[PDB]
Amino acid sequence: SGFRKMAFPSGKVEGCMVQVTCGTTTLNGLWLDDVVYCPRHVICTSEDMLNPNYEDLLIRKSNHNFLVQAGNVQLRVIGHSMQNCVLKLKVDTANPKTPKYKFVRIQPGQTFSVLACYNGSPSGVYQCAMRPNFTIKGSFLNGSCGSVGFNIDYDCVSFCYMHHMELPTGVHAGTDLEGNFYGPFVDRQIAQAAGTDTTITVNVLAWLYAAVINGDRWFLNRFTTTLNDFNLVAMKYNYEPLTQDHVDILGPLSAQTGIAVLDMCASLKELLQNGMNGRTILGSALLEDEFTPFDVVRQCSGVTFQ
Amino acid sequence: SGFRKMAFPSGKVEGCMVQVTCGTTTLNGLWLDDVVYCPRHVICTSEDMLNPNYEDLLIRKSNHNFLVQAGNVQLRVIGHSMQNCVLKLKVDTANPKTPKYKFVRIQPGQTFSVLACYNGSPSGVYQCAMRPNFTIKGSFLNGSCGSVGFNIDYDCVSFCYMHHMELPTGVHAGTDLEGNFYGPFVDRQIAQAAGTDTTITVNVLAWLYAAVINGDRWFLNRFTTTLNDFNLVAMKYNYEPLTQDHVDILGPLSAQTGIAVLDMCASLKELLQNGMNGRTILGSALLEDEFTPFDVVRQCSGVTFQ
Repeated sequence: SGFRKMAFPSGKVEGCMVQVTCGTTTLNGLWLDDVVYCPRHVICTSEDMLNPNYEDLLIRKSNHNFLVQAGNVQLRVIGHSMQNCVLKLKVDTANPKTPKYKFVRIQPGQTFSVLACYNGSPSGVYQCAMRPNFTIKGSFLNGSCGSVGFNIDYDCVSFCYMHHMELPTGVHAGTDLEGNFYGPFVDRQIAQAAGTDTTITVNVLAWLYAAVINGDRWFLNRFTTTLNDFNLVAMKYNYEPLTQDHVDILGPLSAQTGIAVLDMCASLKELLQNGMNGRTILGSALLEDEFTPFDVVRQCSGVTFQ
Repeated sequence: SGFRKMAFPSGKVEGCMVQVTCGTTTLNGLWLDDVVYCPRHVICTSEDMLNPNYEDLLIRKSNHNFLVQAGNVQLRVIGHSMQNCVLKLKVDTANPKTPKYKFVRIQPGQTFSVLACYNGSPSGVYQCAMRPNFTIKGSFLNGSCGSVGFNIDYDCVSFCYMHHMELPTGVHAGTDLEGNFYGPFVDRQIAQAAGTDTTITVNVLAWLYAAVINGDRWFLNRFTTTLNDFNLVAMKYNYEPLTQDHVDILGPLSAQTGIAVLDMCASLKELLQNGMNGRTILGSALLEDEFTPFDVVRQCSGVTFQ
């Protein structure tokens, strides 16, 4: 039992973390087969970030400029290509440690693991959620650009995130591995407003089921509410509106606990309206929304890999 | 920027995680060189846990009984030894993936990363702290015995925890890798009193420094207090008493922010007495004590390993 924020095992991804330097700006890259993926603003300086012409800037770049390091193996970069905001450096040798990998675009509210690296070296792994406004609340210093987010299923590593820049607001934005940004952000260092952020309701219910499985049960009332009536209260407190698809995916936790999804919604109504009254849930005084229904199931059943 | 609870990259440890079975009781083990470390109550049944004679039970065990699995490799167990609550198995093959590793006993208040495994396969990694009463609040289902906790410095993996059993109370207990328990616990499934738990004060100050480094500054008062006057207030709210060694190790965070440690203590005193008044710190309504000063330094400067 017990319930912690769990991150995927990071071994498969460490073997792909390289350092890429182009001039005086050095950030991380992801080395799969004979290609190294990194953010295209590696070819900018601080002063180039205001209004970069990435097409012309890349044209001034030569393969010799791209210092790619693997631990301290130096890789002869033999090509450069621009796919959206991502720079694919063709290299001499294929990475012998290449895992089975997919390139996946995720949805707001889904969670992934982030391997934080600086100068091509991994320093930490942590779980985070793609907020509904497509930002992440992250741990990225200057030089953790190119750090990737991934999920793990069976033998396959599912790459979904690459970090590019910190926003003025202190939040982070990035792309899929085809280089398309999540959200309305771009790779310039300019004023960039994120959306009004909302709370991932379906994650919150799944976290409440997790708390019932782990003993914390004080928030259970003998109420119930309609889905359409629950949303009236959801909007008011800036919660994402619950759908029937969100109810359906909560089914399995509703089965394990014998608490109908709407019953659990009725407790959340009580929670949004009355607060926590000084109590906690799994040792937290706020409602947590960084666990998917899938994550809780994998933690209350022991889902493994390999 | 941003400040998340981070775990060490788990690659070095994933490669030593095996499955160990003895009858119908199966848990995880740690394969370093030609020895596999696992908790000795693997040689027990459910009914053996009440009052086990581990010496006589092991004598009744033969190497043919110990089913060790590494991925899909079956390992010849060729010997058995009892070091305290840990059973050291000889095997045919040295682990080709053996990292640089240490066997370290840690102190209360220090933190480590745990690679959670079930049936010998790694499933998750998370950061956690050894409480002052020598328990951990962890994510351990049934079959997560033998899962280890570790720190990483430079190239070296510092093994400090093996999990053994869930207490009645819902918290977990374990040993160092020489098999001596942390805290007064034993590997019997009996009523076991935990200590009165305290909040790791020096961890809380380091997390407060982390908050100023990341912009959250509302809790800074222009007050101050003495170390002995702060400790009077520490006792009342069940905080560990701050020592001068604790002040000294906050020195570097005190330097980066220009807020004297006693000044930060005076902010925390005010925090204990009046609460948070509906505000948060790094997006949390409770005081966090699962970060050492060393952890905050490693995240506010970007310390790596490689």
